[PDB]
Amino acid sequence: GISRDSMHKRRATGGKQKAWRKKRKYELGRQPANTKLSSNKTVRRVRVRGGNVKWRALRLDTGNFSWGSEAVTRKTRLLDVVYNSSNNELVRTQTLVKNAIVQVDAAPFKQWYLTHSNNVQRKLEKRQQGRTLDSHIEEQFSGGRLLACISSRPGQCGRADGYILEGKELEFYMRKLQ
Amino acid sequence: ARGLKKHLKRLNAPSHWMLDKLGGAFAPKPSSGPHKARECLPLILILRNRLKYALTYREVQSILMQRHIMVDGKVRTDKTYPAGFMDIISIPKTGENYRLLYDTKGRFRLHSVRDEDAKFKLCKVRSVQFGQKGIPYLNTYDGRTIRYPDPLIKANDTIKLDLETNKIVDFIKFDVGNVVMVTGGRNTGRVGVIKNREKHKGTFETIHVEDAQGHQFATRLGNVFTIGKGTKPWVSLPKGKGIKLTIIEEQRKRDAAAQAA
Amino acid sequence: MAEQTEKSFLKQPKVFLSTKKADKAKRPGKAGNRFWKSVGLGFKTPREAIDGTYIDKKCPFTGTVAIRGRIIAGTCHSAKMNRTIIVRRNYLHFVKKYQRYEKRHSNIPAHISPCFRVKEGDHVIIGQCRPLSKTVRFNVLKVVP
RNA sequence: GGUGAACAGCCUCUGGCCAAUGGAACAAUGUAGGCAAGGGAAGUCGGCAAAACGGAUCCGUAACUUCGGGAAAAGGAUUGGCUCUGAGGACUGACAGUCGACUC
RNA sequence: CCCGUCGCUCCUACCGAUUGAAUGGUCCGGUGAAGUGUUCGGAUCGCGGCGACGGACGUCGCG
RNA sequence: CCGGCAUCGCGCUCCUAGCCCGGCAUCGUUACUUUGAAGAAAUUAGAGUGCUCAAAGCAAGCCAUCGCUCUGGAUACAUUAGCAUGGGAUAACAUCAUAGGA
RNA sequence: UACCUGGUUGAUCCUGCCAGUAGUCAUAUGCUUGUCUCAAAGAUUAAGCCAUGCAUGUGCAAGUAUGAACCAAUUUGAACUGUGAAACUGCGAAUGGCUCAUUAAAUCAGUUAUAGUUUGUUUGAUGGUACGUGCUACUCGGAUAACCGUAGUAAUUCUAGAGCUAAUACGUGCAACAAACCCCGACUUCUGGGAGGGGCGCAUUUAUUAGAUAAAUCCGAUGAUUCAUGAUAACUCGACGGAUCGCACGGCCUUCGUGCCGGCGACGCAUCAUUCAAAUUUCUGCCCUAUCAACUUUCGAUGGUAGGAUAGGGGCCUACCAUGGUGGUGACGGGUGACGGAGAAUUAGGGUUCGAUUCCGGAGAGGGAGCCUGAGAAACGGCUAC
Ligand SMILES: [Mg+2]
Ligand SMILES: [Mg+2]
Ligand SMILES: [Mg+2]
Ligand SMILES: [Mg+2]
Ligand SMILES: [Mg+2]
Ligand SMILES: [Mg+2]
Ligand SMILES: [Mg+2]
Ligand SMILES: [Mg+2]
Ligand SMILES: [Mg+2]
Ligand SMILES: [Mg+2]
Ligand SMILES: [Mg+2]
Ligand SMILES: [Mg+2]
Ligand SMILES: [Mg+2]
Ligand SMILES: [Mg+2]
Ligand SMILES: [Mg+2]
Ligand SMILES: [Mg+2]
Ligand SMILES: [Mg+2]
Ligand SMILES: [Mg+2]
Ligand SMILES: [Mg+2]
Ligand SMILES: [Mg+2]
Ligand SMILES: [Mg+2]
Ligand SMILES: [Mg+2]
Ligand SMILES: [Mg+2]
Ligand SMILES: [Mg+2]
Ligand SMILES: [Mg+2]
Repeated sequence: GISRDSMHKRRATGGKQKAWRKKRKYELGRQPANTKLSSNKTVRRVRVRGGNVKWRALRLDTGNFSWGSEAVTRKTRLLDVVYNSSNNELVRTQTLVKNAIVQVDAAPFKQWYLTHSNNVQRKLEKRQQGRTLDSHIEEQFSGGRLLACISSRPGQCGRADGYILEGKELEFYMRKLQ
Repeated sequence: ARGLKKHLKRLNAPSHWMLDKLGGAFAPKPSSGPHKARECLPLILILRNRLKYALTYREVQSILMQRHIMVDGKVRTDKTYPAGFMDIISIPKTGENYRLLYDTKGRFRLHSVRDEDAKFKLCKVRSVQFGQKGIPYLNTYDGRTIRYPDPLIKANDTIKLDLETNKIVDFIKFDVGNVVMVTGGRNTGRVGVIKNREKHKGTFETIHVEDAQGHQFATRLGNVFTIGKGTKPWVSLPKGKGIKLTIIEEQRKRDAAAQAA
Repeated sequence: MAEQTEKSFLKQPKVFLSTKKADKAKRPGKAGNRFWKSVGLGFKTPREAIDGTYIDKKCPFTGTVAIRGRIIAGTCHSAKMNRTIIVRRNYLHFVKKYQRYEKRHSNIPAHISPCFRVKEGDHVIIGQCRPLSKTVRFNVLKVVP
C-alpha cells in the first residue's frame, strides 16, 4: 500500500532510480482521517509499530481549549471552522486538522471570568486591579464565540485541542477573516 | 533480515574468546544482559573452556541446573549469561571466588579471591540524572540503576557497590592522578595513572596513561575505568600488574626461565 | 509584520507573545522574549539572529534544529533558492597507479538562515543536522565573504 | 435581438407577405429525404452513391525535406447544469474608499 | 621480380522493394481482479427493563 | 640525536599554573610528513609448539609422564576517506595601501 | 631465479609480431593409477521444471484434567490423589539453510549521526486513589474445546447441528494514607488571616509557568536543547494499577476454630534505564562506453510555508508559492556472460586479472501486487488476487 520510501523518486540530478527492493512494512503510510466537525462523535484506534495504539478522530464535536493570557483551560464545543492555512477546501468541508482556525462556545470562559463579601471581596478587589481585556477579545464575547486555533493532531491522538487567539495572532487572522 | 539474529558462527565470535576455528560451526551467542556482548564472557566459556569442570555444552547445562554457580551475588541458570568486567563468579560448593579482569593481552581472566573481596564490585557511572518526581538516580555501565546517590557522584566516576546491601558504599571521582585499567582497544588491561586529559568539543576525549615503569599510552575516555584513588588500587590486579611489554621482553623472560630450566 | 508573509501567521513554538506578565530581563523564550540558542562547537550567534524578527523553524540559532555529526567548509556555488544554497567542496583524489592527484568535487545542499547573507563564491562553513528536505542535511554557520 | 469566432446555419422584432388552381384518396412505378438485424466492398470497370470524421481545450506527432515544411500528420483524453474559489483592473483622496464591463 | 580487369570455385561482410518477420523491454491511454481504509446497512445475539403482563409477546436497554 | 635557552622571541584573566617563573587556548585556510587512537574474524606475514615428518592444527609439556603442577592461545600489514598529536622544508588558494590598520 | 629461444635475409644489423618456454584455491577432457592424511563438488547454459520423503514445534513441582486410560488401589467422610495421552491456553516458527535474478553511489566498505525513532526478551530500578460525598478496599459472569453423539460432501488438519465441563483464554468488578499543593468558599474579623466542607494515582492531549549569576544568598546535564525534571489548568468515552500457581511447613491463640502470622519462589501488567537489534543517516570511494551533450520540471523535478501520514526526519504525500537541481571534475543514457566487501591467481618492484560459493552486508523465493497476525514479516515450508 501507501509507502514513504524515496525509491519512486528521481535522483537529485534528475535521473531515474531503478527498483532494487520490494516495499517494506516498516515504511508504510496510511490514508488520512480528514476529521469532521459533527456531533456524531467517533474516534477509532489504530494498531501501530511496537504494539502501540493511535487514535483516528473521524468526527469530533467538543474540544479542550486554553486561554493563555488568563492561564485558564476549559472544555467547550466546536462551532465551525473558519480558516485553514493549507487549503480553502478544508474550510468548506469543515475538516479539523492542526493549525485550523475555529470559533468556539465561549460559555465556559465567560463564567470563569464572572468569578475570579468580606472574605471573597477582599480578593475580588485584589483582582480587578490588573484587568486589561483587549476590546478584541471583549467583542467576541458579545458575539458569543471565540476565535481559536487547533494545536493537537486529531487524526493522530483523537482530540481537538487548542488555544484562544490573542494579540498579534488573533489580529492577523481577523484581518484575513474579514 | 526480518528480525533478530539468534546464531553466532564461530569465525564471527569476539577474538578474545580464543575459540578454535575447527571446533564447530557455531559459537555461544551471548544472551541479552548487563554487558554489551562484545565486551563480555558468557558462562559456557568460563566453565567448559577455562575451568574444564565440563567437557560438553550439555555438561555445563547440568551444572547450572544444580545451581552451583552464582554471578554478581545472584544465582544464574542461563547458559550464555554475559558476564563482564568486574563481575564476581563464585561457586560455594567448591568455595571459590573470581573477579573478571583483563590480561595485558586483553583477555578475560578469572582472578581467584577471598570472600571479603566478593562482597563488593566496582562500577563506573554512565550518567546521573533526575527521574520520576525528581528522584535522582544514576546509570552504570553494568546496566544497574541506583537511586539516591551522593550528590558528588558525577558522570564517568567509579563506585564501590556492596552486593549485600546493594547501595553505594564508596566512590572515586574520576580525575587526574588515579590508577586506571583500560577495557578496550589494543591497550586493554594496561594499568597506569592519568597524566592528562585533553577534550575536544563535539568528539571523544583522550586519556593519557603511563605504566608504573615509564611506558606511556593513550586511549579514549570510553575504555577507561578507575580502580583506586591515587596510585594504589582498590582491587587485586591480575597475574601481571597491568604492565604491557614488547615482544622481545617476553622472549627474554622464557629463555631467562629457560636458563634456570 | 514583515515576517508574516504567508497563509499562516508565523511564530516560534512555546514563545507566548500575549503574556500577562513580561520581563525583558528573563531567559530567551520567556516572558515574550525571542528565543535564541547557543549552537556550540565554538560558533557565535550573530547579532541579527539574536535581535532578529524573522521566523525560521530551520535556523540553527532560533529554530528547532540541532547541529551534530560533521562540519564541512566549502564555497557557495549558487544562492538562487529560498533559504538554501549549494556549496561546492573541492578536494584532491589520489590516483594510486600513477602516484598523482586529480581534482574531484562534491555539491552539498545546505540550509541558510535569514541571519546570514551569501553571494556567489563566498566561504561558508556548514554543519550537519537532521534531513531538512529531500537533499538538505547541512546548515550554514559562518559566511566569510 | 439571441446562440456563436462569425454578414455561417437556426429562432425572433421593424417592414413585407401567405402570390404559386382547388377537392378526394394514399396502388404500382418514379422523384426528393430517412432507417435497417448479422456480415462489411463479397457489389462494380472502378467504393459511384452513402456512411464514417468534424468545434474547442490539454497532450502527443514519423518518413522525407529545397530546413521554409510535412502538421490540423498519426495517436489519445476532456466537454451539461448547479454551487463556489483564485487571478487579471480604473479613479479618488505597500493605504482607504467607490466603481467596473469582461476572460482564464 | 611484378600490377590490374576478366573467366571458374569457395568463404565473410555490405546495400536492398518487401508499411519484411520474431522476441524482450519502456511511455501513454482504455478496462480493471483482490486487499486496505471510509459510508450507509443490520441478517441474528447479548440485562432477555417495562407493561410488574400470561416458555409465549410488543413497547427496549444500549452494546 | 635532543631538550632546555639568550640575540633586537605581539599578550594573556580563565585548565595544566615554579622554589617573581617555563610550558595559553579563538581575531587566514590546506596539502605534505611524524606519532597515536579506533580499526571483525578467517586469509597474508610472523613467534611458540616433534600432529612420527609435511600440508595442518592451537595445542600441549613436565611431573613420582601418581589425587596435580605449569601454562599457552603472541605480534605485524591494512591504499584512500574520517579523528587526534608535533614539525612547518616544499607547494597551493585567499590577502596593506581610499589606512575602514595596530 | 629482476632470464629468454625459433621464424622475414645470399649473408648483416634493426623494427615487429607469430611460435615456443612456467603457473592457476581453473574448468572440461583423455590415458593411467598401490598406500596415508586432507577436502571442492548442478555457480557458469535454464532465478528452467518437479514424482516421492524429510527439513518446526513445544510441558514444567510451579495456567487448565472426574471429560476417556495407567499405576497405587478407599477405613467408601475427601481424593482424580502420583504419573499422564488428547485438548484449550502461552511462546516459537521473522533465526538458520539455499541462491545471486534484478541491482553501477545503488547494494557495499571504512567512517558518522539519531537532540529525528521503534525495540518481545535479558539485567536493574520503579509501581498507592479503580472510587468513598478520597474522613484507609465496596462481589464473584456464561460458554467453549478434548469428550458424548447426529450428519452432509467423491473429496482433504473439508464442514454443520445438539449435550457436558475448566482458565494465567474472554468480560467484569473492591481498591493504600497526611491528601502533599491548588481552586471555590458558610461564617469568623478586616485578614498578610482563621476558616466549616466540595473538587486532585499513573497514563493521555493541549496550554501556562519554573529549571537560577558577572567581579566591588544561584542549586542536575550537554560541544549545543523551550533539556532532564517540577508546578498549575483542565481533556480522555484509559492500554494500566494481581479474583493466578508451587512446594515447605512452623512461631504462637484472639473465639484456642488449616485459627493471627509471615517466608522463598513460578507467571503476569506498567514507566525509566540496559541489552539483543533494526530503521533511516554524514563524508569519501566502483568496471567499459561520447557512433550517449545535455538531463529533470504540466502529473514532484529543486526549494519555501501549513498540514496529512509514519515509529520517527524528509516532496514521503497533499494545497498554495517560487524557479530551481545535475552536467568535459562526463550529468543523462547504453553495456555488463555485473550483488558489494573480507579476499584470490600471478607476482623484483610497480602491476594485470579474478571474486556465484562456507565470514560480514544486501536481495529473492515461478512473475507482479496487496495483506493478516505479531515486539519483529509486505513472511511465501502464511494468506488474497491476477
Ligand atoms: Mg544465547
Ligand atoms: Mg458572444
Ligand atoms: Mg448571423
Ligand atoms: Mg446493416
Ligand atoms: Mg470492391
Ligand atoms: Mg471485387
Ligand atoms: Mg463479381
Ligand atoms: Mg476488376
Ligand atoms: Mg463519393
Ligand atoms: Mg502525410
Ligand atoms: Mg586531511
Ligand atoms: Mg617484469
Ligand atoms: Mg623482406
Ligand atoms: Mg632461407
Ligand atoms: Mg603465446
Ligand atoms: Mg536468513
Ligand atoms: Mg524487568
Ligand atoms: Mg515543504
Ligand atoms: Mg512538515
Ligand atoms: Mg546478474
Ligand atoms: Mg550467474
Ligand atoms: Mg524453479
Ligand atoms: Mg524475504
Ligand atoms: Mg510474498
Ligand atoms: Mg520449499
